[PDB]
Amino acid sequence: GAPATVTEQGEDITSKKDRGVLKIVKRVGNGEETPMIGDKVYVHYKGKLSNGKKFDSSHDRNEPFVFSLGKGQVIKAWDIGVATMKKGEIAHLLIKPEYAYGSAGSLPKIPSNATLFFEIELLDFKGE
Ligand SMILES: COc1cc2cc(OC)c1OCCCCCCOC(=O)[C@@H]1CCCCN1C(=O)[C@H]2C1CCCCC1
Repeated sequence: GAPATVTEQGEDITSKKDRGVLKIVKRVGNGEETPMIGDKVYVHYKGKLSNGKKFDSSHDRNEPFVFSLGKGQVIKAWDIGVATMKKGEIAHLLIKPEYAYGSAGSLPKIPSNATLFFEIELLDFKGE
């Protein structure tokens, strides 16, 4: 599956280099500029738990997911991950619990010490 491929070939984009966030670019973006902290960011995504028991896509809500990058409004893996993306890029991220919902989880939606997988498309990003 795609998460296997990420565990196998994916780049470790953490600072501590602890493999808590692994990344593959699946479709290359355009431009050279990757969003700065504070930028308003527009994405589509598809997410799932490694346990295979919960899925979630922005498309289900029928609109872009929108957030301010680096302002803690998403899990840390997204702040780190999306900051590496270009306009038009699609990436896969595999995420250990320390960069997602930790040992507490977010019950019952995200269980304790869960690993997450996302496919993310970066649509646009604007200066605040
Ligand atoms: C759309 O609903 C949710 C989707 C996720 C997590 C949630 O809260 C814990 C959700 O509930 C309320 C929305 C909160 C959005 C902020 C918290 O979620 C997040 O930071 C990450 C990254 C942005 C997309 C949503 N997200 C999620 O973790 C989803 C998960 C949904 C359950 C499967 C794994 C993904």
